Amino acid sequence: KIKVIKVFEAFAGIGSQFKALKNIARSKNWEIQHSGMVEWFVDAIVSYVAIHSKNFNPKIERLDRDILSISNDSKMPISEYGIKKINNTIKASYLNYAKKHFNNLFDIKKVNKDNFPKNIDIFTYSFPCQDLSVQTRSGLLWEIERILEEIKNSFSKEEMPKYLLMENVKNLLSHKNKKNYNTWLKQLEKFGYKSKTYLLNSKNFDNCQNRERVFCLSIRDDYLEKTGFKFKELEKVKNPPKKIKDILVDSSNYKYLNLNKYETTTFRETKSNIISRPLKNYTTFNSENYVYNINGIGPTLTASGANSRIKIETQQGVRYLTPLECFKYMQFDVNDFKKVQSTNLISENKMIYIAGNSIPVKILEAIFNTLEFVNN
DNA sequence: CCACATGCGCTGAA
DNA sequence: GTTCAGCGCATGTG
Ligand SMILES: C[S@@+](CC[C@H](N)C(=O)[O-])C[C@H]1O[C@@H](n2cnc3c(N)ncnc32)[C@H](O)[C@@H]1O
Ligand code: NA
Repeated sequence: KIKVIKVFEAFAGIGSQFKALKNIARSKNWEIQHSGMVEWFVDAIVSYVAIHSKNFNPKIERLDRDILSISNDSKMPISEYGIKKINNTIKASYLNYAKKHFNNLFDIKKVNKDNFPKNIDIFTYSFPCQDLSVQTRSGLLWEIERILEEIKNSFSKEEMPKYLLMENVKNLLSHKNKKNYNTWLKQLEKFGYKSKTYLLNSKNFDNCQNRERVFCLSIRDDYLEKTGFKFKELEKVKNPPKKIKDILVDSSNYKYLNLNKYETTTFRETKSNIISRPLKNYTTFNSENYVYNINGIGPTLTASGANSRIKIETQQGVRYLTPLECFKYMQFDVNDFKKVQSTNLISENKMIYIAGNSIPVKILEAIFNTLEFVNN
């Protein structure tokens, strides 16, 4: 009766998709398997392996000779020199493990019908809004489209991914992007998929974070007919509220910010349940100038900048949300954070960067809970 | 025009 | 090349 769910995570990061599936697997009678993944960012790969591996023992290794397209900052490729610096280190063993055990193909431009796994149950992905335009698609989405085009011609219909799931930022549905987004949906139709777009806020899925994200869930149209799957109305879901205080970790050795030079005001709560107050003459950057009340929800955690530096008011003073608390804020577990910390390879700021790039795990749990698979 | 809200950001000096 | 402190406006609603 157990159903093996083969998942392929494009732009996998630390694997919020895989985590959500593992979290619900027992309740669905599923066994989750790594079909493959695509992630080039060294710190994300290391962290993914730390979080998701079982019985991996890191050791000094030569980097596999075809691991050539990777990135230390997530944006730009590492040089020949930088590859040399990873070669013959413990870090190399993480990258080798991701390749061998998780079938990480690293770079989407290197994925094609000759290495894209057949019979995928769930394919996850994303793309920046620029990719909708010429510079017709471009960039990462063009590669995803190329891959779907390629496998459409070489695979049987039944070998194509059963479900696709895109995550993206809210601005995907802006005036400038919405029509071109709709043409991507038309293209998915041409590839044989029926889709539904959801705009979901983490705060409605048992989280203390305001975070609005766009999801496009697609089902292969013959599999829709076979299963009798119907899309659920997830935008109407409103679970009980959670407050920032519910995730905070007690410590006697936090660093508190000296805000004595800055004038401030009372807290005010907005319609989004964010409770905040401004610091006057602090910076000229509006999003940096707020302190958040722990009895409401907080702002969207970003990878960098002002919203990666979330100031909260506590009895003990004003401080930033810690890297551990940021993992919790994205609905990863304390043990996931400890595994990443224990690598001794990822800085505190890099741990927040990877958390800020992820997806709140319980949103994905709710989406994946709606999927239907046949007993055959 | 206004008030208000809100952000998986970006980058150049060291 | 890295790192992060310093820095503002795009894109809305009402
Ligand atoms: C917003 S994040 C995704 C985080 C992920 N959803 C998670 O569960 O943590 C986007 C990711 O795409 C990755 N990426 C960017 N360009 C890539 C490429 N050419 N190949 C593979 N991954 C890429 C980045 O390194 C980054 O980790
Ligand atoms: Na080396």
